[PDB]
Amino acid sequence: SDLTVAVVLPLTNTSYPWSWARVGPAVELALARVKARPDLLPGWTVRMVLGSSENAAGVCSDTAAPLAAVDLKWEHSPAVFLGPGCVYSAAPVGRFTAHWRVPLLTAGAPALGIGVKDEYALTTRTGPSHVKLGDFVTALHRRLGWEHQALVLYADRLGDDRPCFFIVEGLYMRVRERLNITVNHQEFVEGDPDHYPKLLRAVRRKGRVIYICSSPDAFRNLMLLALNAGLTGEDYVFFHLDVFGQSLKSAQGLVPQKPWERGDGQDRSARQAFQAAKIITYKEPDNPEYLEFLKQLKLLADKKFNFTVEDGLKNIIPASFHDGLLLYVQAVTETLAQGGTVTDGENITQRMWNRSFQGVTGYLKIDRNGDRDTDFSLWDMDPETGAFRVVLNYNGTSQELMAVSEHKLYWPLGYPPPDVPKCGFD
Amino acid sequence: SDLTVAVVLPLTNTSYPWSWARVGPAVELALARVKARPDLLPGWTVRMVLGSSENAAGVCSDTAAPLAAVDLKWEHSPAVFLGPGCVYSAAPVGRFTAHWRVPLLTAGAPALGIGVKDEYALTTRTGPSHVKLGDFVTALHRRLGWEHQALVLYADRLGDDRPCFFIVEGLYMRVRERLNITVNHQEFVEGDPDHYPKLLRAVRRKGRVIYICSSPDAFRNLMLLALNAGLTGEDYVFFHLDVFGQSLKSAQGLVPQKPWERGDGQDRSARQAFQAAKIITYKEPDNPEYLEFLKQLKLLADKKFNFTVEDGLKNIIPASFHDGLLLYVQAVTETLAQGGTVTDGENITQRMWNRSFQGVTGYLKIDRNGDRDTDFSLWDMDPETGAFRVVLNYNGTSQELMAVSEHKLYWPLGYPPPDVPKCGFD
Amino acid sequence: RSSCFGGRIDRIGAQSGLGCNSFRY
Ligand SMILES: *[C@@H]1O[C@H](CO)[C@@H](O[C@@H]2O[C@H](CO)[C@@H](O[C@H]3O[C@H](CO)[C@@H](O)[C@H](O[C@H]4O[C@H](CO)[C@@H](O)[C@H](O)[C@@H]4O)[C@@H]3O)[C@H](O)[C@H]2NC(C)=O)[C@H](O)[C@H]1NC(C)=O
Ligand SMILES: *[C@@H]1O[C@H](CO)[C@@H](O[C@@H]2O[C@H](CO)[C@@H](O[C@H]3O[C@H](CO)[C@@H](O)[C@H](O[C@H]4O[C@H](CO)[C@@H](O)[C@H](O)[C@@H]4O)[C@@H]3O)[C@H](O)[C@H]2NC(C)=O)[C@H](O)[C@H]1NC(C)=O
Ligand SMILES: *[C@@H]1O[C@H](CO)[C@@H](O[C@@H]2O[C@H](CO)[C@@H](O[C@H]3O[C@H](CO)[C@@H](O)[C@H](O)[C@@H]3O)[C@H](O)[C@H]2NC(C)=O)[C@H](O)[C@H]1NC(C)=O
Ligand SMILES: *[C@@H]1O[C@H](CO)[C@@H](O[C@@H]2O[C@H](CO)[C@@H](O[C@H]3O[C@H](CO)[C@@H](O)[C@H](O)[C@@H]3O)[C@H](O)[C@H]2NC(C)=O)[C@H](O)[C@H]1NC(C)=O
Ligand SMILES: [Cl-]
Ligand SMILES: [Cl-]
Repeated sequence: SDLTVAVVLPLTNTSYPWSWARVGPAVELALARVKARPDLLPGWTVRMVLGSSENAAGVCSDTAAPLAAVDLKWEHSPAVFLGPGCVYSAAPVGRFTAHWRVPLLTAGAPALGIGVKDEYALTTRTGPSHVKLGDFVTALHRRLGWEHQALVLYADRLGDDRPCFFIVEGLYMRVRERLNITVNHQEFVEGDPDHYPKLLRAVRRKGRVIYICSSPDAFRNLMLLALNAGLTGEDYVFFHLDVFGQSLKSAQGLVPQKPWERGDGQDRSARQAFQAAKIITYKEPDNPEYLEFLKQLKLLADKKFNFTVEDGLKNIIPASFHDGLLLYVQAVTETLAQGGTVTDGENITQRMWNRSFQGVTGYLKIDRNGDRDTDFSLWDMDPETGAFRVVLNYNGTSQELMAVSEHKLYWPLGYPPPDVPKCGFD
Repeated sequence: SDLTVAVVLPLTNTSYPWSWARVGPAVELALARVKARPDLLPGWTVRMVLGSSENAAGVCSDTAAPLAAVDLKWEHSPAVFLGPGCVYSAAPVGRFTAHWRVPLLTAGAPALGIGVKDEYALTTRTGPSHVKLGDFVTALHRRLGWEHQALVLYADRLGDDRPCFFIVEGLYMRVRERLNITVNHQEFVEGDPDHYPKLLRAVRRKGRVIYICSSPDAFRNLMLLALNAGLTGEDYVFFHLDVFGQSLKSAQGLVPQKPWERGDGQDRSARQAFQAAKIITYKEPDNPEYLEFLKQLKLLADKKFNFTVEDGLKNIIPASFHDGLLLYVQAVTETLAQGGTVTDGENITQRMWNRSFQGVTGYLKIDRNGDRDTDFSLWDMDPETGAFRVVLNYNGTSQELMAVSEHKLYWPLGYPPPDVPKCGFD
Repeated sequence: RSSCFGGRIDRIGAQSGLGCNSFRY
């Protein structure tokens, strides 16, 4: 007569894209739409029991989250888990819910290993995956003549969820699975100045197609040093792996978009540097249902969660929880419609997998693996104004690169430089 | 009136040094000695509740073990946990018991990260630690003039606890913490022939002091190929990181000790190869209490566990569980003796730490970090017979290398070859 | 710190190495 949904997310820390202050109202919106739909679970009253994935210091935890999962499992026996989104929170909870035969839905947990559904059985990811970033990079290389060698630089903060490691792992593994080109990689520490000579030297020795996963300021400083050392768009292209657009404002207003601008008298040098720099991000959903969802999310979070949802790419995570939840209720209702129960985890999961769906994020396709296909945008500088704008768009389901507003990807040489220089790297 | 000890180990799989078929009788011996001692917990009846750390396939599991820990914790509220011994089993259980404020004792879990006691609080290791291997390697290098460069080759089997990775991590991190020399490393796959050209080439380009953590046969085959390619004891020294002596028989009988002997007509070639090879193992305890313990362990395991305890270095793990359990009962009794309770985890733990103790393994020192100091033997070939025998011994608490039975470590040149060649590696 | 060693104990951070020197993966 009612469905129990267990949530394991950050209930107090609001710094995460999947924090409850931001996912909670998106889930309330989805529950309210289930109530108003007589074709989704007619008569059922879907209840929610919450559990915090964060430890005593407030950050998501490989210990708090699995404990919270056990507490909710024995206290409420839920039919489905929601979250966590942190990789190190989601992995132990994922293995528990796989063993419990309970479906797990999350718009976080994008790590390569969560994709091994032989272990993470009945785990369905409705947000981005880092292997899907490898799909985009693959198409980018095929559609640009780079079939030899790339270099990847990544840096994390000690004690975090290692976002850049997992981003780079997804890119690295998928790209070599599909292209088998030489992908050199190097980790650094952003606050450690010792690494910048090593990095700059490694840039001019290990690649010309260069991906950097780092903070905006680290990517900026790395660009300034590359200009100061004479590395320009004629030989080098620097992709910033900024999937959440941290180095850019939201697509709503704040025209124009300038990541090189900082107000330290270096902005003039930074613009000429960023002439060699392109930014890879998630794609902002276009559909007007998204914008309406954003307005309702902001209202409901300010009312019931005392939180202010700013605009930005990070909002695709609460939108994907929203969409994932509706996609699950559809599947349960379909499982009930053919004689199943709310605990037929495998039947429910297979109805959700290899399936297209329409949600506030627009068209969303769960692939055969149970992971949502992920669309990416490519930002580039207009050499006239100097501002960055989307010039290429990647559809994850069809793996197509489509030009955007008839724009041209800027090249100082008129075309992309070769991924290997003239007479070797020497 | 009674003390509850929770055990999380392999209750069914008997392939592990810390399997219950082997640790269970050692614990029964220790409980029987607590009962017969009126100075250890007088009147208390130490109870034991078991939990299997292995999954459905029988191997130790990063899911079964933490789940089992939760079951025992809420059903019995034990005052202490025993095990797990697998690294991936022990890490999640360790973070649970740290959070539960419950002490944990194990002779397994030797990984570097378990040593971070800020996270693994109240975790006491009474068996070996892989950083202690790094101590022995440090002393070996100082007492031999190697202060420049070493190479480390390691291989694991996909899906195991990665024993060689963690051994090499402990060695790598501690050695560079103390000597800051260049430690090159390379992982291979034992069954993959593509790697043996790569390894042999890396041997003759990345080092002359060469440590290999692998199976006996892989180490043997690598030696045969090094002889075939003309790498002899004049320039190279190959240490086999065989801490449990898997490539050697037990120290009880089976005289003599021949690891290069296999019965494939290659044994003639293997002996000349192994002239460049030395084997690093844990130290067999000397004291006669150990031999009496071994006899009693074998009897009790055959009687109550239907298991046959063969002789060998792996028996130091059940012996250390034994010793750690007695070392804990002392601390509880001392905590009770000064007004504490059996749940004063931090008081009990600090009585155990920075403390020397006498057990069936002889002298055992728990260091300031809560980890037992580990003694190592070094085996070497007698050039006359070709058999291997202990020639050096490392006391972990004093960090001294003492020669053994007036033996001399064999060198084809009369002294150790230089860790760096003449005019570089080119 | 280290590029290969010291990075937590979970099979999730051992799916590619990527800081390590390996012939597999
Ligand atoms: C990224 O690439 C994906 C791969 O192609 C795109 O998926 C496609 O999405 C479109 C719509 O968004 C979808 O079209 C049809 O889907 C239904 C299933 O086949 C079909 O029944 C529909 O047809 C009905 O409605 C139309 C009017 O819309 C009528 O004219 C018809 O007579 C019929 O009544 C609809 O045409 C494709 O099937 C789907 N392709 C695949 C392979 O899934 C994504 O849309 C694209 N995303 C973006 C943002 O570009
Ligand atoms: C590895 O090195 C360790 C570090 O040196 C050694 O530890 C030493 O172990 C010895 C005994 O094994 C220990 O000796 C004394 O320990 C007591 C504490 O100080 C002390 O009270 C003892 O003295 C009593 O007994 C003797 C007879 O044994 C009498 O003559 C005395 O009058 C007294 O009544 C005992 O002498 C050291 O203290 C200890 N040193 C440290 C720094 O801990 C390990 O033994 C060694 N292991 C191996 C296998 O070599
Ligand atoms: C909400 O979550 C934030 C990110 O998860 C968190 O920010 C970060 O806070 C940690 C402290 O937990 C900082 O780091 C330190 O972590 C360990 C634990 O003390 C130390 O040993 C390290 O040396 C390091 O100093 C991070 O630097 C910090 N990161 C950022 C980007 O701010 C917030 O603190 C959390 N807030 C609340 C209220 O829970
Ligand atoms: C007792 O434990 C032994 C070691 O923990 C175990 O041996 C090993 O068994 C596994 C199977 O679980 C073999 O490996 C395979 O692991 C996964 C899971 O199927 C596969 O995907 C891999 O490709 C791989 O084939 C190991 O090779 C094997 N190792 C050894 C040294 O034998 C025993 O099977 C366990 N026995 C019982 C009764 O539980
Ligand atoms: Cl989380
Ligand atoms: Cl175990």
